[PDB]
Amino acid sequence: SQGWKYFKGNFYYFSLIPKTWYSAEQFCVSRNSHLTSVTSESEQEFLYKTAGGLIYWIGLTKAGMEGDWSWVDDTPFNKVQSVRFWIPGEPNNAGNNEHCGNIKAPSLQAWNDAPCDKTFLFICKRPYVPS
Amino acid sequence: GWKYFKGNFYYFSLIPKTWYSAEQFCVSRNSHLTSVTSESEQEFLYKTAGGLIYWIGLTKAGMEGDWSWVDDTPFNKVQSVRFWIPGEPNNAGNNEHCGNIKAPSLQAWNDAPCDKTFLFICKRPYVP
Amino acid sequence: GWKYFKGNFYYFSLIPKTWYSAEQFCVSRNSHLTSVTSESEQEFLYKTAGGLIYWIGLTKAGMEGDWSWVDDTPFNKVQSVRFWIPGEPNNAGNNEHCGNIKAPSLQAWNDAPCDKTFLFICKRPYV
Amino acid sequence: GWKYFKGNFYYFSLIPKTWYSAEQFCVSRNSHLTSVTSESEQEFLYKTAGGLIYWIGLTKAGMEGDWSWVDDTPFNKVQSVRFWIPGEPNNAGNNEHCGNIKAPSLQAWNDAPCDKTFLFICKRPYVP
Ligand SMILES: O=S(=O)(O)N[C@@H]1[C@@H](O)[C@H](O)[C@@H](COS(=O)(=O)O)O[C@@H]1O
Ligand SMILES: O=S(=O)(O)N[C@@H]1[C@@H](O)[C@H](O)[C@@H](COS(=O)(=O)O)O[C@@H]1O
Ligand SMILES: O=S(=O)(O)N[C@@H]1[C@@H](O)[C@H](O)[C@@H](COS(=O)(=O)O)O[C@@H]1O
Ligand SMILES: O=S(=O)(O)N[C@@H]1[C@@H](O)[C@H](O)[C@@H](COS(=O)(=O)O)O[C@@H]1O
Ligand SMILES: N[C@@H](Cc1c[nH]c2ccccc12)C(=O)O
Ligand SMILES: N[C@@H](Cc1c[nH]c2ccccc12)C(=O)O
Ligand SMILES: N[C@@H](Cc1c[nH]c2ccccc12)C(=O)O
Ligand SMILES: [Ca+2]
Ligand SMILES: [Ca+2]
Ligand SMILES: [Cl-]
Ligand SMILES: [Cl-]
Ligand SMILES: [Cl-]
Ligand SMILES: [Cl-]
Ligand SMILES: [Cl-]
Ligand SMILES: [Cl-]
Ligand SMILES: [Cl-]
Ligand SMILES: [Cl-]
Ligand SMILES: [Cl-]
Ligand SMILES: [Cl-]
Ligand SMILES: [Cl-]
Ligand SMILES: [Cl-]
Ligand SMILES: [Eu+2]
Ligand SMILES: [Eu+2]
Ligand SMILES: [Eu+2]
Ligand SMILES: [Eu+2]
Ligand SMILES: [Eu+2]
Repeated sequence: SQGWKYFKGNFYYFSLIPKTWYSAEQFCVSRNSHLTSVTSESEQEFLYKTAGGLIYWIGLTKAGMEGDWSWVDDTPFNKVQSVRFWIPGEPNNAGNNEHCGNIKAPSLQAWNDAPCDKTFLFICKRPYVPS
Repeated sequence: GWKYFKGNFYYFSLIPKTWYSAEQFCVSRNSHLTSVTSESEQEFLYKTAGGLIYWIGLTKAGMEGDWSWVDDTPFNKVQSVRFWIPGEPNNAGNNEHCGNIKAPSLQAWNDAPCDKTFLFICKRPYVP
Repeated sequence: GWKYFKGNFYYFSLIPKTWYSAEQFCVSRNSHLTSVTSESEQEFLYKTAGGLIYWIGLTKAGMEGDWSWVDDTPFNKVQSVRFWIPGEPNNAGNNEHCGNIKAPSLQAWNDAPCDKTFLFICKRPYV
Repeated sequence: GWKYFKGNFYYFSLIPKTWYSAEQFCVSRNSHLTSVTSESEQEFLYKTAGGLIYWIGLTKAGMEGDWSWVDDTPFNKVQSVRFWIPGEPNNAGNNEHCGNIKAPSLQAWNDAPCDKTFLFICKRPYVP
C-alpha cells in the first residue's frame, strides 16, 4: 500500500478515512503497525509538519488504575520528555471523558486529549526491518 | 458489585459503552474485559448475562484478523470454535472486529462493530 | 517431535537448559514454555513427563513477585494452588523464582532457581 | 543508588547475574534492564559503565530471532546498528541471544550467552 512515509527507521501512514481511536488502532494492527508513538523532537516535527491542518489520532491513551498516559505500541511513557509536546492548557480532560490523544496544532506543542469514541484521521507507525 | 467464580471476580456493567471505552473502564478497576477459556466459565457468563448482550475481551489482532483476548490469554481456535453462535463470526459489513456474549447457550458469541455500545463484563483475578 | 493435546502442540525437550534459555528455544520455535490452565492439561503434562523434571512457563513477575505465565496467560492463583507439590513454592535460599513440573501427580509443580538446568516443555497453539 | 538522565533513573549493579536473573532483579525494583534509544543515552551508559561489562535489555524475540528490548520499547534496527561493536552481533557458538554494553564507545554492544554472569543496568522512568 502506498501512503507510507519513511522517517528514521520507521514508516508512517497518515490515514484518509477517520475512525475512533480504537478502530484506528485496529486498522494499524491489520497493517502490522500501531498508532504512532512520539519519542523525540524531530519525530514530533515530522508528524505535525506532515499533518498540516488536519487532526490525527496518535497512540496516546490512558492506562492502568491511575489512568496515566501510555503508548499503545508499549513504548514506556516518559512524562518528563513529553511535557513539551502538549498544547498549552492540555490535557484538560473535558467532561472527564478525554482518555485518548491526538495531534492537533501545527507546532511542537501539538497534542490534545479527546474522547476515544470521537472519529478523526489517524497515524500508524511500523518499523523497517532490514535484512 | 463484583461476582466471584473460580478465582476471578466479574463485573457486569449497568451502563453501555463502546468496546474500548468498556476496556478502559475495566482497566481503571484493575481488570480487563473478560476472557473465556472453559465451558464452565462460558456457562457462568451467559447464565449471569440473563439474555442481554455484553462486550467481552474478544478482539482482532495481527495482519490475519486472528481473534485475540485483550487480557492476553492466548486465543485457542480449536477450543473456542464451539463458543460462537452458528454462522458467527460473519464480519457483517466488513466492520465487526470485537466480540460480545449474546445468545444464552454455549454457542453464545457474536462479532460486532467495536464502536457499538453494549453492556460489558470485566474480569479481575483474586490474589491472596 | 511435537505432541498434540486439545488444540495445542507440546515439545518435551531432550536437552536441559536454564529457564530463560529454554524459553528462548521455545521462542525460536514460535512457542513459549507451557502454561497450565486446567486439570486435564496438568494431567496430560505430568503423565507425559513420566517422572522427569521439566521447566514450565512459571515465573515470578511484577514488583510483588507473584507467580505468572511467560506466555502472558493471566495466572489464577486460587485455581493453581492445587497444582503445587505440598509445601511448594518454598523459595529455598530465597532464590527460586521459576517453576517446573516435578512430581507425577496433580500436585506436580516445584519452584527452583531460574539458573538451574532442566528439561523443558514448550507449547504453541494449533493455528 | 539510582542515577538520573533525561526522564529515567538507572541502577548500575554491584553484583553480577545471568541476564534473566538480572531482569528479575530489575522487575522486583519496578524497572527493567535498560533500553537505549539515542546517542546521548548510549554515551551516558557507557561512560557511567567505566569500562566494565553490563547486561542491558537486549534479547532476541520472535521466530526470526530479531533483537528486542525487554522493557517493550519497539526495537529500531535501523537506528541501532550504530551501537553495535563492529562485527557484532556474531552469535558465537550459535548461543548468544542476549546483549550487553561492552566497549567504552558509541559502538559498545556485544551479544553474549544469556547464561553468563555480568553486572547489569536497570532503567525506570520517572513517574510523578
Ligand atoms: O481551547 S479549547 O477549545 O478549550 N480546546 C478544546 C479541547 O481541549 C477539547 O478536547 C475539544 C473537544 O472536542 S473534540 O472534538 O476533540 O472532542 O474542544 C476544544 O478543542
Ligand atoms: O444472522 S445474522 O443476520 O448474521 N446476525 C446478525 C449479526 O451477525 C450481526 O452482527 C448483527 C449486527 O447488529 S449488531 O446489533 O450486533 O451490531 O445483526 C444480526 O444479529
Ligand atoms: O521438600 S524439599 O526437599 O525441601 N523440596 C526441595 C525443593 O523445594 C527445592 O526447590 C529443591 C532444590 O533442588 S532443585 O533441583 O529444585 O534446585 O529440593 C527439594 O526438592
Ligand atoms: O572478535 S570476537 O572474538 O568474535 N569477540 C568475541 C565476542 O564476540 C564473543 O561474544 C565473546 C564471548 O565471550 S563472552 O564473555 O561474551 O561470553 O568473545 C569475544 O569478545
Ligand atoms: N479521570 C481519570 C480517569 C481514569 C482513571 N484511570 C483510567 C484508566 C483508563 C482510562 C481512564 C482512566 C484519569 O484521568 O486518570
Ligand atoms: N518474591 C521474591 C522477590 C521478588 C519480587 N519481585 C520479583 C520478581 C522476580 C523475581 C523475584 C521477585 C522473594 O521474596 O524472593
Ligand atoms: N539463529 C537465530 C536463532 C533464533 C531465532 N529466533 C530466536 C529467538 C530467541 C533466541 C534465538 C532465536 C538468531 O539468532 O536469530
Ligand atoms: Ca456478527
Ligand atoms: Ca522449591
Ligand atoms: Cl485510510
Ligand atoms: Cl467458584
Ligand atoms: Cl456500570
Ligand atoms: Cl469446564
Ligand atoms: Cl486450587
Ligand atoms: Cl480448584
Ligand atoms: Cl487447593
Ligand atoms: Cl547490586
Ligand atoms: Cl544506525
Ligand atoms: Cl543512525
Ligand atoms: Cl550506522
Ligand atoms: Cl557491526
Ligand atoms: Eu535526539
Ligand atoms: Eu482536550
Ligand atoms: Eu442486534
Ligand atoms: Eu570476555
Ligand atoms: Eu558476540
